[PDB]
Order: sequence, then structure tokens, then C-alpha cells
Amino acid sequence: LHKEPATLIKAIDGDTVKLMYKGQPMTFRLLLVDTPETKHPKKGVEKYGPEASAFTKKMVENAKKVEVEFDKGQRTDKYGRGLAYIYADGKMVNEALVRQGLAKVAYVYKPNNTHEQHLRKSEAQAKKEKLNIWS
Repeated sequence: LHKEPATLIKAIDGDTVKLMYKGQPMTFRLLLVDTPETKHPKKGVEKYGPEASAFTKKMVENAKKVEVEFDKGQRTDKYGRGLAYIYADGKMVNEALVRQGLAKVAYVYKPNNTHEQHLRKSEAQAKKEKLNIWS
């Protein structure tokens, strides 16, 4: 797995950000995590949705460097979105959301499952600390 540079274009939601990658604007979906959404699904703005959304936005906006890391399997989903691990100054946004109780680990589709265990370990810690979603 290798990291590649990208430039923030705009954060869209807790789990979705628009990036300039290899010269093209592209929407990326964060691999392996489900955040509450301000979009769907569902019921509009779910609980912790605006929180999760502000966390991702602050984290990518304030970064010096954003990098994307594709997993071993398909790199786009059926909506045309890039599927990847996103890093802000070396820190994985997907893990930070989970470590803060602002995301749960998604249903995993192999072989896009490289960081699955790492994330699950963070999710376990956030539950034990009863943060946000877990409170």
C-alpha cells in the first residue's frame, strides 16, 4: 500500500471529501467507516452527523499535507467515488473519527480490509471510553 498526495477541494460530509487527485477533482468516500450523516441515509441530519462532519472538515482543512491511500481491491464504488484511507499530516482521518466515537467500523468487503483490525482496536477503545456515539 502506498500513500499519494492530493489537494483538498472541499469537505462534503463526515465520510466524504472532494479532492484534487492526479489532476482531477474526485469525490472520495472514507474506507471502512460509517459516520452519522448530514445527508443520507437517513432521516436527514443524524445525531453526531454535524459533529462528525465538522471533525473531518477541520482535520483536512488545517492540514499541511493530505494524502490518499487506496487499498488492495476496487478503488471506486458504484457512485464513481474513490475508496481510500485519507491522511492529514500523517494521521489517518478514518481512524481519528473512529477513535473519537464519531464513526463506527463499516461492514467490510474484502479485500479492501487492510486496516480493519487497527480500526476495530480504536473502535473498542472509544466504546470503553464511552465517547460520543458510545455515550
